[PDB]
Amino acid sequence: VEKVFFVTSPIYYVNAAPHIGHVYSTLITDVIGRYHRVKGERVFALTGTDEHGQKVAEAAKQKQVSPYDFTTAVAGEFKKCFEQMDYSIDYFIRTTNEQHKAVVKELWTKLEQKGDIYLGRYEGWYSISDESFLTPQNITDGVDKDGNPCKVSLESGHVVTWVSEENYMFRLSAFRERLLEWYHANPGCIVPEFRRREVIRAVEKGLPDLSVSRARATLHNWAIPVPGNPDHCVYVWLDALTNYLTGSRLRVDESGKEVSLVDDFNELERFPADVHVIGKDILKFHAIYWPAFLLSAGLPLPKKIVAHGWWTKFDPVEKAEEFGYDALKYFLLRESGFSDDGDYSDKNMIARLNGELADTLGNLVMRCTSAKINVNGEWPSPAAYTEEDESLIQLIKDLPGTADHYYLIPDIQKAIIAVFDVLRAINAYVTDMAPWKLVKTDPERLRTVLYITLEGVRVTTLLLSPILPRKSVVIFDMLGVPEVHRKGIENFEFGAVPPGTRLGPAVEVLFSKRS
Ligand code: MET
Repeated sequence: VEKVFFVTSPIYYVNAAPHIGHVYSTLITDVIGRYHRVKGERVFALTGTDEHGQKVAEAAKQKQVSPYDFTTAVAGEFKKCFEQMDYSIDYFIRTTNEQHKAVVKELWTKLEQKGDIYLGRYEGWYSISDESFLTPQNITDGVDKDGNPCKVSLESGHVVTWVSEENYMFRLSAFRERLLEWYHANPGCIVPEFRRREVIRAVEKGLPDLSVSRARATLHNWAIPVPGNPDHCVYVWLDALTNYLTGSRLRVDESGKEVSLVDDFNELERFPADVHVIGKDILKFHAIYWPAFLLSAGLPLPKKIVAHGWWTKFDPVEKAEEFGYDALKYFLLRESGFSDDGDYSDKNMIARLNGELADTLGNLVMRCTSAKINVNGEWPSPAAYTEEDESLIQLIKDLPGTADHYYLIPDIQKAIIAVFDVLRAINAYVTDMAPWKLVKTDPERLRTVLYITLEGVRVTTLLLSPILPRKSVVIFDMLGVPEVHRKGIENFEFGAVPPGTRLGPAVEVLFSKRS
């Protein structure tokens, strides 16, 4: 199928202000989106806020404001944050939106008509902070915000409470075999692989039915009513997960306001998601519940769920103002793969800013554009190639395919490492050929050295443009790369910018080192 590449972040609870967690998740969503745009594909990237439920209403009660005022305010803080971080998200969704609620009711009704929702009881533990049902084996002893003796979640260490309610139940138990078929048939559907193994183990152990409504009193009436039963409200997670479906059905104008909700998801060619970006703490909701609902409704399943090492639930805008926006994005994407084992100190931030961005990339951009070395201020025409020239060229030609596979996994840290390996190689080659000497001794040779250098800088910069969107534009301007050559798989190929291309005007640092 030729469809719109549909990439999502989770929608974030509005009990608290935006923070690094949310910023991180949306950054990954943004980068994936950007990579596919650079590739030349149609892209719809989605982010947003999760505004209903017990947790949000209780956060609004603490602040002595109405849930409507509170959620609207906090949503605005998330919107301002994501504008400031310089993302390129196509739409920001809110679960308070009327069109979203329509879709929730449609979906609810569909599940009901298939006999997959019945009236039942849930008697068990529940974390209000995670909005998660827990069995007794996922709880242990602990303390609260004061220090009294209570029970807590093994998942998250938040306080749990016993709940005994008549609830609408979804027949999740009936989807165990079909979920297991899905996991085995599509062995890259959950990334990384060890989290895929976690999910499969859990589903193999057995699946209880899932409570999908709560009594309206318990939610402080801050929730979507169940169709044809106003004493019950729809479970915040069914309401939340459905944002992806809603998003896939909203037509959106040139300034990002929703204007129309289509009946059939196929009209916009977005659903199902190609990638759901999530934190590790919401894996079960996305890999177990969400597909079970979709199977029940006869809707298509997402292709990939990528679960990163961070939790979903250190001020980024402050650090971006201190070290640069692109540099901060580079650091977060480079420093952490799929575990929490990463060093986010100012020491390490500066180490990578100076080491990799300034000395490796920045230096190299200045070398191939400086008037000392590139005297004609143009892309020269190469002479014949030595075997050492060819070895570097081979690396540059192989890089797009290698990075493409990493971005598609998706493993953004590995994509960056691949590019920088080539950058290190190019630097080694330059040091070796010493082109500063060649301006005097051997002009014919310098043409070849300089051309290869420029073209390596271009190709690496193209593949880095989803990570450093602003700086990539600065680099391409210095190199004098025409706009048409700054995207499209065509321009991943070696030799795309012809010799004779004039460099851009000089002024002037790309990344400046710090103490
Ligand atoms: C369907 S994604 C919902 C994520 C949840 N609101 C959270 O903050 O973790």
